[PDB]
Amino acid sequence: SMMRWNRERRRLQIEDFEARIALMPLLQAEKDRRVLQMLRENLEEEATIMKDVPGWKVGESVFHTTRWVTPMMGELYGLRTGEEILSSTYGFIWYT
Amino acid sequence: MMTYIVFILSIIFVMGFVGFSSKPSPIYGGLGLIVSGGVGCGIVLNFGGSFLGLMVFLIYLGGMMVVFGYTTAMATEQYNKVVLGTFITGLLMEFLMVYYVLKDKEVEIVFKFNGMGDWVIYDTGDSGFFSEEAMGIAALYSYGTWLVIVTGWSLLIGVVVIMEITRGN
Amino acid sequence: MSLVYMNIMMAFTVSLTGLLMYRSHLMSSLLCLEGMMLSLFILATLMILNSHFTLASMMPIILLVFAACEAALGLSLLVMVSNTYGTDYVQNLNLLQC
Amino acid sequence: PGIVELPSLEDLKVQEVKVSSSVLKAAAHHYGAQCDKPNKEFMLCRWEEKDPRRCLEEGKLVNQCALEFFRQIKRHCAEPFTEYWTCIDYSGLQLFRRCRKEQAQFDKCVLDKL
Amino acid sequence: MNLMITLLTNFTLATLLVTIAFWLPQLNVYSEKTSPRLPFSMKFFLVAITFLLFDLEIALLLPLPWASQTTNLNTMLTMALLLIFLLAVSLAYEWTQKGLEWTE
Amino acid sequence: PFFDVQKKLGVDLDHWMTIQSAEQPHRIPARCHAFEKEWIECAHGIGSIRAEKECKIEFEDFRECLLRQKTMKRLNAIKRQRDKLIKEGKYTPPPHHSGQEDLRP
Amino acid sequence: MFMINVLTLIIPILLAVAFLTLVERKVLGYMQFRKGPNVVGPYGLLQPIADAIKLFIKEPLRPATSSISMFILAPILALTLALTMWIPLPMPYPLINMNLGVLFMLAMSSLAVYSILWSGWASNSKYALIGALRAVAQTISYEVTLAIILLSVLLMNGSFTLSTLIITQEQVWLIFPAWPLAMMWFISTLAETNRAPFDLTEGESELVSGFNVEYAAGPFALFFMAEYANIIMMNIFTTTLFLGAFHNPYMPELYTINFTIKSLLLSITFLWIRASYPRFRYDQLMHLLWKNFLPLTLALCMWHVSLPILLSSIPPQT
Amino acid sequence: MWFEVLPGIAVMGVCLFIPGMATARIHRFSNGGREKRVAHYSYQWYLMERDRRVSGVNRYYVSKGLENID
Amino acid sequence: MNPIILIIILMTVMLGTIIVMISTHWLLIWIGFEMNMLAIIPIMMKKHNPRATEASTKYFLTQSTASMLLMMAIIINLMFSGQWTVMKLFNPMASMLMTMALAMKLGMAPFHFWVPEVTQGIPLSSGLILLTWQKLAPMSVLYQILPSINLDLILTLSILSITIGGWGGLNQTQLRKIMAYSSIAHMGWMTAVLLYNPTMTLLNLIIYIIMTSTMFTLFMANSTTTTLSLSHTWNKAPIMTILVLITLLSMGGLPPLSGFMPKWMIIQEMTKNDSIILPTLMAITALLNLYFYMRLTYSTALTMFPSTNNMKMKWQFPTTKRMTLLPTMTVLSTMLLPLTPILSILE
Amino acid sequence: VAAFLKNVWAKEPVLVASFAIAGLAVILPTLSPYTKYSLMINRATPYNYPVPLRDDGNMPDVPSHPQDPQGPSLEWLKRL
Ligand SMILES: CCCCCCCCCCCCCCCCCC(=O)OC[C@H](COP(=O)([O-])OCC[N+](C)(C)C)OC(=O)CCCCCCCCCCCCCCCCC
Ligand SMILES: CCCCCCCCCCCCCCCCCC(=O)OC[C@H](COP(=O)(O)OCCN)OC(=O)CCCCCCCCCCCCCCCCC
Ligand SMILES: CCCCCCCCCCCCCCCCCC(=O)OC[C@H](COP(=O)(O)OCCN)OC(=O)CCCCCCCCCCCCCCCCC
Ligand SMILES: CCCCCCCCCCCCCCCCCC(=O)OC[C@H](COP(=O)(O)OCCN)OC(=O)CCCCCCCCCCCCCCCCC
Ligand SMILES: CCCCCCCCCCCCCCCCCC(=O)OC[C@H](COP(=O)(O)OCCN)OC(=O)CCCCCCCCCCCCCCCCC
Repeated sequence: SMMRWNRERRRLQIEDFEARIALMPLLQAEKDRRVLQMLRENLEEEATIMKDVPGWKVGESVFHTTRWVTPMMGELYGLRTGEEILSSTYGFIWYT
Repeated sequence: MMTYIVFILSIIFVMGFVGFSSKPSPIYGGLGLIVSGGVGCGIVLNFGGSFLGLMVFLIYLGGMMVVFGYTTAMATEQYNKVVLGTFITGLLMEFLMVYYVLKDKEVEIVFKFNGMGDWVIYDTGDSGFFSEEAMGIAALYSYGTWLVIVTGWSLLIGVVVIMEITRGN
Repeated sequence: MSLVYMNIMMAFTVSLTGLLMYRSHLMSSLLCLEGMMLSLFILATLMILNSHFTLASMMPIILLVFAACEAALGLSLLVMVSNTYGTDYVQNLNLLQC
Repeated sequence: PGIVELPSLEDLKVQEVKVSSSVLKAAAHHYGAQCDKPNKEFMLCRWEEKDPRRCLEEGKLVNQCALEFFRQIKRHCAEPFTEYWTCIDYSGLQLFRRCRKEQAQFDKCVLDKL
Repeated sequence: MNLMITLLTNFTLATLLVTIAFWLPQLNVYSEKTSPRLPFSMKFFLVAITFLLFDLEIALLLPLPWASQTTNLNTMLTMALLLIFLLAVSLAYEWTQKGLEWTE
Repeated sequence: PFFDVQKKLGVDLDHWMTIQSAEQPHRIPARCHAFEKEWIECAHGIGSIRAEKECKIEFEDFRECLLRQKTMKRLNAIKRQRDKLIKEGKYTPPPHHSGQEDLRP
Repeated sequence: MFMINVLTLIIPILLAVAFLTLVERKVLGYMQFRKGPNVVGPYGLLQPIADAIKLFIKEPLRPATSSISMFILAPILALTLALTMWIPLPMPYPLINMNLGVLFMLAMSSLAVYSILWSGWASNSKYALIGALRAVAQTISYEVTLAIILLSVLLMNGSFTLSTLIITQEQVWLIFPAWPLAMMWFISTLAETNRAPFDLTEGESELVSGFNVEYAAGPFALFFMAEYANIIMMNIFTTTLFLGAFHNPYMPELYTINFTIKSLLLSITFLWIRASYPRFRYDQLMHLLWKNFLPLTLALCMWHVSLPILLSSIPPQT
Repeated sequence: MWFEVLPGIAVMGVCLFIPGMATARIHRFSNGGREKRVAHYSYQWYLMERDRRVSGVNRYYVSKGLENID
Repeated sequence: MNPIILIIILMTVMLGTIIVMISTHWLLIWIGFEMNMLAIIPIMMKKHNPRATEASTKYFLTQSTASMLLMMAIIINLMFSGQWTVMKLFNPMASMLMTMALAMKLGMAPFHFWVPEVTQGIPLSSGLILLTWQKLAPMSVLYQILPSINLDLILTLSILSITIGGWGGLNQTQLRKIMAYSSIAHMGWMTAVLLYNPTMTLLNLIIYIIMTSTMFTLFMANSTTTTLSLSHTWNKAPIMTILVLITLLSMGGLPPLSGFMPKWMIIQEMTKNDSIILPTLMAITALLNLYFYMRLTYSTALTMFPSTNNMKMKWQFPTTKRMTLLPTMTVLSTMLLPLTPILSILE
Repeated sequence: VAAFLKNVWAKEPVLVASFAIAGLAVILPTLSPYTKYSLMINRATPYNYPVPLRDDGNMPDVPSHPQDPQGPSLEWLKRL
């Protein structure tokens, strides 16, 4: 009985994973536009905050490379409120 | 305040270490190490080490500190200045470090330390339908073959060694 | 670097200076030794989870297993010392001065 | 070092797929059957460029073909799809295995009318 | 978060029960009552150490329900049976060298 | 006495946990996979002496990926200047940095 | 709204612990050819209330304690662990749905021996400490087979998730593929909660339970109700683990009725075991663990590792 | 006779029935008449946070179907 | 002890040493040190008297503290390098902590305070294992991490070890403490030349292990643990006095013997790097080692101390001890200086 | 060997069941015909994303669409 039913559970797991795979291009496109939205917002507010500061390059990379670096949590949610910070950075861990 | 939860648990962790390391008695030192192990487990749990934190509770506090309290109960007797003085010494050193790294967002004792909440350094992506921590621990059986061999050999030898040196002959 | 690493390393040094300054009991020394192990466990775990370094997730478990077997060895040494001298005092272990 | 180059907020404007995850998971098999080519162009561009700034046009083509997919569902089979994603949506794990008759009705209407 | 709220609630209810059970029987003023190392066993310490070492072997065994999902199944099954066999060999050496005696 | 028995016999006893850029279970990338791969493929074969002075940029990018010291220092500078401008009243925070804009997806 | 759910977990736990004393005294009455309480309430229903009010206004006994702090913390820890063992229990929905509920319960039950150890420290008698160390060695002995039986069963589940264990048993009770694990599980949980025939503290084979001994002990009601919370919890956990019921996701009350009836039958089975056998001697239950249960548990652990591989029945992770 | 134990068993059974029935009704009240979303894995949490962002009311359990697209 | 269990435990000691010597991962280095200590603890408690329990407890505390400092150095390395290869260390704090941990494992001064106590507390065979085989694995790790070893730290440890191991043996009459302070001085000699040429470090370690194995094997074959019990050897086996004479003259660094070879090669490789004061002070400090060696030769071979009457009964019995490789080790510890360019096989 | 087996089954049947269950667990997966399918099912479970290939011109076995005939199939798993 456990043989038949765990084989059925594996086939159901494959069906769930194929649904996930079929949705991953759309979610990746939305995630890319999401992070570029948040980085552009942080860049514009860095341009309007860091005017009085002498010798400040706005949008200066901390890396010598010109390769795209995956953004950090503090790079995205740095200027936002503490509730959005907590819901993005401890939300899955603190979920139930 | 709530974005600093791992930091506040780490302050409780250092306070517990100053507690038992000032050594009042092995009974209360065991109690302080139990409370310290619990809050350091909470530190691990707030990064996503759920299995490793339950390894802290189940193995560290669950077996080993139970054996420490057991062996203490067979070696101490049930019924100071230096302990309380060293306690408040370590507490003042820790709170002065907290005050510096909070008012300055920067300190340097041995290394340079940020003063913001350690939420900043996390990843912004998902792991899909697994835990990366669980799959890396699960790879002890497919990738950690030599590691399993030397760990099991050390534990078997450890059983042999404890039966040798407690035999008295 | 990150703020929690300061507290975990300072916890290691607090349990170090506890372990490097005995009062009377060998059990309190072993408690400081396993507090050193506990701080090493937490520090390695925070690095490995922060880095998403997948295969080193089994590293703190191997650390925990080896050092708890080490702790069992130390408790058996303390037990043999206590069956020799009646207590676990480190001032009873002074026969090897001469 | 150098200045990071980001696209403007005009270049990040697209008509989003503002549906829920059970609506997507209910439609996911036909979405993977029908919206294959822009999705795989995007994922190939995404694993080769290793940069989401070189993949924004393929992301917009994905986000456009998904909308064409759901409009083509909405013109023919809105009610079996709605019943089916409501049944998917009840479950906390969103099981496919709890919803086989609504899946059968949605697949029947989708195979007939599309 | 909800876990922390639940732990705080269980700790609070437990502390409230303990505080009631110590202070509620102090309401009735009672007649103030005025009338009026432990031996070591090696086997008690040895059963605790045997527990600790087999518990570490169990700590090695705990990632098995995740380890069966691997693509290197022959190596995984070999090392799984090898850890359970080394636990059994530790038990056999504990058996045959009189270690499980008078607490058998 | 590094008796390199592993390279002699061809066995892989511990090279798999050695770096982050190695083969991982289910192909999970480390968060600094590219930086470590660049530093290793730079420093490969040329020895430690040439690697410390010729691959310095790749190793600095990789250390700053790992520890994120320059990133946190930059965010500290921006956040301190932001809080000074808020206290001086010369700056207002936008609605998209206060939770008032109905987020993207 | 969540605190309402926490309280409707933890207050009916205490009420069920209250009436388990009545169910115990009645069912042990009728098995002993007598009645249980029927005078204090109608059919004895006021006996837990009267007995609790009696215990809460009774004097702290005679003596003083060696350590005040552990004398306070041992009932706090006992009740706190006895209440936190219930929050991942899927009945059909856990209060705290976690991915590692099994390992959580195993770890929090491993933490429960500190109450016994600290109550042995907090007593002044050096003989009560010896009895506490015997009890600690018993409980940590049977935690080994708890861990390994639990691992062997979870190899058919796929994860440490307790809610998945309802899905695993949708075609058959899990006692059918794992009845030797189930019976060694049941006897090992019996030996966990210091329950007869393994109750050496509350009985003889004990150096300190010997009539006009010393040892200031805690208020008995708190450790007693922690122990009965643990008894009902380990029987609910055995019910989830081996006798998992039918769950309709649109009617959760069917699963709640079904697991409740099975958990009541299994707790009455604890009551019916304690009224049927004499007690083990201490080395006899050490024998029963170390020479009898642990070899079969390691052999069946090898069997339940290698068996989904040879039958192609490896359960999914998710 | 032996049916005298059934009132105590019945009271204890009602006391065990209350927690599970309670958490099922509270999960259906707090989540729009449906089961509580189970997010054990970070993909499930990602989809759940996406639902919370697309619902427009900061609630994941407000489902948006084909009426939300043109 | 069961001979099967003895053989398995010695194979586990050797296994921990080999795991340190072959592995490319820091966790396996730490695992090898843990396995090594865990297996050598019963060898120290072979006879079950309170001095062996005290010696094993002191050894446990020192090697446990060093293993935890080693893991802290490894963890700081994982911070500042993101990897685990056993090579140079990418932080001076990790390098300092690892050099301290290996200095504690070797018993170099000022972490030397366990070595004469632990060596006195244990038998001669376990003292032989402690002073020869237990030096192999930390010198292998120091051989591998030397691009990051601080020079001032390792030379401070080296000269302090040579000086304290010189002055420590001058007050001793117990043979095991003399060998332990000899160990401290020779470990100073090994680590002084490490950053200059580690091939000469391996040469010093090999010649040291040969000579110390010769002295412990002679002390086992004569069953002598004190100076004054070694003094009766002329009336029991006069060839043994000759062998301990030439081996103590070798360990003092006198030509034409092979104990002159390591210190002459160390001075030879330290003057190349424009260090003159330091090998000269090291060479002059080794005269203290030669002084208490000559004290032992005076008490054993060059004079005849008074014996007792019961030695006449021991005249009637031969040595039935397995004096394993004692002629081979005696020849290699004395007559190897004409083969001094054999050291290139360790390059 | 038949006298010893009945004697150890009379004196220590727990150990006989222990060694029998352990010996079956060792030697049985190498004799079972379904041990192949465990490997086949674990390597067919799609955890990651099937990152597509750039169509260079000569890949006749790789499909262009998931519903194309060529490619790896799981009909053995649907049927068994
Ligand atoms: C989950 C719901 C409940 C589950 C069932 C439990 C309800 C019944 C409870 C009854 C009351 C029990 C009270 C406590 C009793 C404690 C004493 C006791 O029983 O000790 C156990 C006794 C102890 O032995 P003993 O003391 O009786 O015998 C003497 C022992 N020596 C010789 C060592 C001195 O037996 C066991 O340990 C058995 C454990 C479980 C056995 C599982 C059998 C598996 C068989 C597989 C096949 C075997 C055939 C051969 C191989 C074939 C391969 C194909
Ligand atoms: C989840 C379910 C949990 C269930 C928990 C409770 C289980 C048991 C349920 C109750 C069963 C019946 C109880 C009857 C008790 C006795 C009532 C009574 O009449 O007692 C008589 C006594 C004296 O009366 P007197 O005036 O002297 O009469 C002389 C007549 N000429 O009169 C008195 O003493 C005064 C009246 C006392 C009445 C007490 C009734 C029981 C109270 C129990 C507390 C809990 C209540 C329920 C809470 C949960 C549900 C909301
Ligand atoms: C003598 C002192 C007083 C004694 C009485 C009181 C203390 C003893 C009883 C309390 C014990 C507390 C145990 C709490 C942690 C248990 C492990 C855990 O968090 O597991 C639940 C879950 C793991 O499941 P998973 O689904 O993987 O993670 C969520 C991601 N979806 O993970 C989560 O849900 C993570 C949630 C966030 C992290 C929670 C951290 C809790 C707070 C820190 C520890 C508090 C306890 C410290 C003291 C312990 C005992 C000394
Ligand atoms: C880069 C370097 C890589 C590695 C290169 C190789 C390094 C070699 C290091 C050698 C260390 C040897 C340590 C001692 C041997 C270990 C086992 C042992 O203890 O054997 C002695 C044995 C024990 O018997 P037992 O009865 O317990 O002793 C009491 C006396 N009845 O029996 C006795 O006690 C009997 C008395 C005689 C014992 C003599 C043993 C001599 C062994 C060493 C030979 C010399 C080393 C090899 C050649 C040089 C290599 C560099
Ligand atoms: C090959 C597969 C893998 C095998 C390894 C895995 C094993 C899993 C089970 C773990 C067992 C752990 C404990 C083992 C201890 C063995 C030693 C032992 O118990 O010997 C003592 C015993 C007599 O018992 P006694 O000492 O008197 O006990 C006190 C009460 N009288 O002596 C005896 O009763 C005799 C014991 C030896 C003979 C047992 C024969 C059993 C045969 C079963 C069928 C064949 C199974 C295949 C394995 C080969 C067996 C020869």
